[PDB]
Amino acid sequence: MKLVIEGTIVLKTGMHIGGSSDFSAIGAVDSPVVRDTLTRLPLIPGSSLKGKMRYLLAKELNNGILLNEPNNDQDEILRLFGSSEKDKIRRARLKFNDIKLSNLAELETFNVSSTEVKFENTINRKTAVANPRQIERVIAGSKFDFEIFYNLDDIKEVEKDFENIKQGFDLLEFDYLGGHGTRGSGRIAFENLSVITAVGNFEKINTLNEILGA
Amino acid sequence: MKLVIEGTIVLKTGMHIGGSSDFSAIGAVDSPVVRDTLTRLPLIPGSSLKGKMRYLLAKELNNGILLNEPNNDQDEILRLFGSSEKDKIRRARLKFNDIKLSNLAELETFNVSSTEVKFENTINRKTAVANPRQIERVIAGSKFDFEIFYNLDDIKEVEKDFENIKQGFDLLEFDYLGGHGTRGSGRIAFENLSVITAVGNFEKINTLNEILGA
Amino acid sequence: TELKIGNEKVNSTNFGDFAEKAIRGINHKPFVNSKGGEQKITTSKIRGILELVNKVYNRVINTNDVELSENILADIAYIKVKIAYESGREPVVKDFIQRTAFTAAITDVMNQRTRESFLLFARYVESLIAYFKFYGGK
Amino acid sequence: TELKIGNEKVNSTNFGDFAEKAIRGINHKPFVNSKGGEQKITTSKIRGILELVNKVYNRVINTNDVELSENILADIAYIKVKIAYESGREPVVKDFIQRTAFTAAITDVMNQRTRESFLLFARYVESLIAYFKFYGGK
Amino acid sequence: TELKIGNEKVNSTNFGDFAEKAIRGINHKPFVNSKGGEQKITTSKIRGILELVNKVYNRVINTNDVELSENILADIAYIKVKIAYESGREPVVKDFIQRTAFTAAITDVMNQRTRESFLLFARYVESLIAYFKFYGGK
RNA sequence: CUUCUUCAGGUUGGACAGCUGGUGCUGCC
RNA sequence: ACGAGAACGCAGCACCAGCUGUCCAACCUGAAGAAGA
Repeated sequence: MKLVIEGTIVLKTGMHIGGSSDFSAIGAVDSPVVRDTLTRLPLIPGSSLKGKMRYLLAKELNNGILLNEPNNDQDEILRLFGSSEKDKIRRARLKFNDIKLSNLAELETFNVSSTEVKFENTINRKTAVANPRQIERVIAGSKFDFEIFYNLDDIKEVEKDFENIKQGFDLLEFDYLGGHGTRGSGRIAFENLSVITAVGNFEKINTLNEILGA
Repeated sequence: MKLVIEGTIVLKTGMHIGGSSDFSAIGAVDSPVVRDTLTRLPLIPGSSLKGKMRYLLAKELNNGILLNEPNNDQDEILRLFGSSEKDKIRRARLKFNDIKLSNLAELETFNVSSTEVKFENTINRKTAVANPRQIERVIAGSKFDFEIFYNLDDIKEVEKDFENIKQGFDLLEFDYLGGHGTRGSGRIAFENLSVITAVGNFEKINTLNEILGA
Repeated sequence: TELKIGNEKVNSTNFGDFAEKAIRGINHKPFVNSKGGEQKITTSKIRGILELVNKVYNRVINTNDVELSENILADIAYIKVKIAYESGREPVVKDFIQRTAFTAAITDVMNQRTRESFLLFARYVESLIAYFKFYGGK
Repeated sequence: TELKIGNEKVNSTNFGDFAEKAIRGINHKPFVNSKGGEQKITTSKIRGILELVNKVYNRVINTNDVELSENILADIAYIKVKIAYESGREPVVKDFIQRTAFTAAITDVMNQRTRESFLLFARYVESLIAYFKFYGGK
Repeated sequence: TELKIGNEKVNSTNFGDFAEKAIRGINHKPFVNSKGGEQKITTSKIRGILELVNKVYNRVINTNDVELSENILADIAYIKVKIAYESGREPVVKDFIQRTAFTAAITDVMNQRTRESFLLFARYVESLIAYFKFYGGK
């Protein structure tokens, strides 16, 4: 059995995820955001979402401290995100996906594009001279509908898996996703968190929703 | 932990922070303010607040002598604001967020806009030529409700961190936040300062409030 | 997006060219006065007009509305009052306003009552003034 | 993809060389002031022109659309208006525009209306700024 | 092959030796600034050169045409424009661009207009960065 | 019935830059 | 009336597992509506 965790990621502040492939002009942008190559639609890579969620959850579950290596995290994190250790390989019960922004029509109703330009600078404390940059940033109010695949392997510890999934989601809500988060950017929110059966039906699927929506 | 430092900043005189990317017109406005793209509301970038707080706190915690590189400051500044110092890279405990305008309702009832345009001068005692400019300034009487997240790395380093945060906020009071601040603009005041825990409860959190709410 | 000043004004590929040709037509045949032509209407008359249009424009830009509010319509009415008075002051302002169809544009944006037409008209007037400074001076 | 700088068509590969030619020609034989003096265009003014081009380029580039819409063409016509205003204000800026075909390039983009045409125009202006920084210095 | 440099000729077999020679010439007798020198280029300034070259290498590494397409040629010309621009910003970069004749190689690539020529040029630049590594650091 | 409608500088700067693990085994003459 | 004739180097097998494009940085500096209306 396999389950699909749907939901939406709503940007609270501007969100920047780096990665640059071509044509950064000399007066326009210095750090573009990652975009879907075909449709040019900005996206949240599943790698970055998975990594931030794993970091926050592993730090929270262990002791509040996290200095180890990913293949030596706690057993919940190891069983939910995977482990490549030689003799102890845990197959990941989560398959994150790349997350394109869904409410572009809603944004176009407000006569705005999905990305803004943010003008920053650093001020040399010696001479008080400013060095300007130009960060492309996905505007607040953008919504990213996602889908995370959960491989239902153990029928009994699925509840603890989903409690930790919700805990990691809530840790992201009080943190940033991608880019210069401590300097204002990156704030996000989660909504419409619902798990559904990929094929067939699961006995505790009404329980797994109420431990996701609450 | 995930302490959440809430509050409100109010401008005493009109504050200017730039970063617009729109066509300035022939006689309309030569320098507008930074605003949210979707809601068109005036914005205080959490990067601007973080940078000005780091400058002001760092200089006052360096006997009024701030000359070093940002990564070459005292330990407490780095442990609150972060640094990429080569071996002991410090994660920023403070997670500032882009602060959006909040009190549009009372301003609307006041029949005023969130911004005004000021004509001052560029006059000369010499051959009498003046170069008029147009500064857009966020109306004095604007409230920006903020939420600054905090990381409790160690319980020993919570009361020192929060008293330093409060004194950094109160150092901004006798200063401005950005823009043409040397010329009568940018005066800010902080009100409703407090802190709450994101998840669960924290021991001696009232000690934080008694040194942050007063 | 579409303006009417007598020559199928459009937002795209139309406002700058038509403002330029209006300015050229003004400069091609200088205004006739008593008793010498070429009055050379300075920027002082052209500004002030620009200042009123641009203060209304300043209040309009920070407003995401398809239609202009009644306050903006009264501002445009006061614009028309100022233009009428300034034209009545001396005939060269009358010639400038009539040839460039400033009053016709004001009436058309008053009929359309949308922010798109007002921004088009402000863009048009700025085009008039920019091309006046380009092909004139002072 | 085939701009019309002056009397010589500009393709998508000679923009850098032709911009270098334009900058060197201006640097070697510069503008002469009215009051018997020599001066160039400041870095601030050309940087402002590039910013103007960067305002529209930052929104054009994040697209796959073959032809620019009416809003982009309206912004391009406005940038042409501001070019005319800058030319009319400071004669050194007018000289800089005329020695290049920056007005002729913007008119060619306005007439072509395609996204690739404006992309080449942005490339050409970026190369003009690049060779100003390289040759003129700072 | 046939990649002109200005004083010599690097064929497909002789890019690494020339790159190491140029890096040794850079490592020997460091740059002289206003204050008598003497710091050397940073790893994150030859970075920019390396990603600039890779932004076309990734698009040319996987193809079979002998001659480069008009889109690749435009991006190579843009690399030339960019390397001209950034050299004017910092002098410690300009000596790197001159002592290691990037511009001549780029111009020859733009003159050959062949896939193998640009592959050789990219190999030369990559070897140059690789040899800056293991001699300096930081 | 006057008099400029913005001018002059910084346009990103450093830090990391791919690491670890498997790595042809089984069946036939 | 060929040291011959006949005879698939073939069958099974995921280039895969783990990994935040991150960290630090204020769109900042300098700039009277006077003046004989």
